[PDB]
Amino acid sequence: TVSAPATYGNFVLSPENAVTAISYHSILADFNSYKAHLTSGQPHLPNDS
Amino acid sequence: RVASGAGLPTSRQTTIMVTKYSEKSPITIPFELSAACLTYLRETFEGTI
Repeated sequence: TVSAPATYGNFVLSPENAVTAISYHSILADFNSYKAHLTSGQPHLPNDS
Repeated sequence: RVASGAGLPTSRQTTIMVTKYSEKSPITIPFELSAACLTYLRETFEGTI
């Protein structure tokens, strides 16, 4: 009896992503997370979205 | 009409009638909307930032 997932995942866009999608035609996942990690100097991310 | 003197022909009174007429001159300005603009006005897709 495999315990397979029951539902599709979902990947909402960030309100910060809406700006770089318009001015730069580009989206770097979790733009709010990279700002905090570069502020904190921490090199590693727990997960890549 | 001024009253005349002896031996000079008198002046008959003259009613005058006249009429003005109106003139037409209409105006027009075109303004256009791209269908891509209208389609976001009325249709609305998955509501995303």
